[PDB]
Amino acid sequence: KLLEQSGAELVKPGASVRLSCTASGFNIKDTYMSWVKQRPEQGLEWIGRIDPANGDTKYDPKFQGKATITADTSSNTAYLHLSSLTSGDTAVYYCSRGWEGFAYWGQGTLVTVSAGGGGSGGLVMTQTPASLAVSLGQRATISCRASENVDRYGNSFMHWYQQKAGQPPKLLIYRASNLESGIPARFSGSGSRTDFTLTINPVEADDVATYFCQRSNEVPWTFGGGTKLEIKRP
Amino acid sequence: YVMCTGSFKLEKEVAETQHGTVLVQVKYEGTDAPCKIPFSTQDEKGVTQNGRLITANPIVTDKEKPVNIETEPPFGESYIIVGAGEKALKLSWFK
Repeated sequence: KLLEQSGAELVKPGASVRLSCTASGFNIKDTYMSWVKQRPEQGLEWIGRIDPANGDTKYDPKFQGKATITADTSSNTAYLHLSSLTSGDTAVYYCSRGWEGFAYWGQGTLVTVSAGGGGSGGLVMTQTPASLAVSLGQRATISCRASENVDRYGNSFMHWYQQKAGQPPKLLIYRASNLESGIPARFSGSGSRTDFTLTINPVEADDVATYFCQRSNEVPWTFGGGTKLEIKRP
Repeated sequence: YVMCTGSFKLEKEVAETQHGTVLVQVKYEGTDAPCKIPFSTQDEKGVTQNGRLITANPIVTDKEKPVNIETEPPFGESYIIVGAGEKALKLSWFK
């Protein structure tokens, strides 16, 4: 793992917290570093990204007044700063690297906001179906529709991830149809502009996971709501 | 060095310079580094346009580390191709 995150945090409501993400083997200066929130048993939420070469930061509007991202190229570390903590901030936070899909993920940092009063809270990606009960050996299809065009330089910036229980997500497909190195050929992607599909054919037992699409041509780099793929239970 | 046989990704947005060129930051996915980066530029019709590469002999040193490539696109519609094969990264550009 080339991205190492700081330890679990137990923080009081209304206080602040800083998380760190340290890279090894490559310079963070030469990449886009993102932070992603995942509330317990919920979907991935892109918080924002920093370009450490120039310090440029972009955030999802939902996180304005909650999250701040910084980076230190000298120590090869990116940081996430959360303000006025509330129960809604209890989540696993991941740092990630990449533009054409996040191929590198940190192990995640659990932030638990303790009981008590205090704090404050502060493009549409339609992923269907929310739940998919599969017959092993069948063709499984997951769709993602964006409210805006996801193309840039004549390429569709649509990516697909697989996430298994208690693990960080893994990049499967990038640039709508390109298979990530080491991913089996049963995974394929198709689509352009606003409509996309992930196909798993034939679906195998080790494909039980939650799948997410994501766009990245323009900010915010929004994730789809997710598809929990399970073997049918008759 | 041998020509890179693998795929390339964009690490960051293509950046326009103040001298009519673009900077393309590429990430290598193959396992044959150190290797020479295949690079070519085409017009709207798809005909190869020569001498548009500014960066002399672009090479991948470590696959984990991206490579900066400067190219001068022609006026109007063009295509910047990074890597070998039919599945190579092809960028549509307008100057």
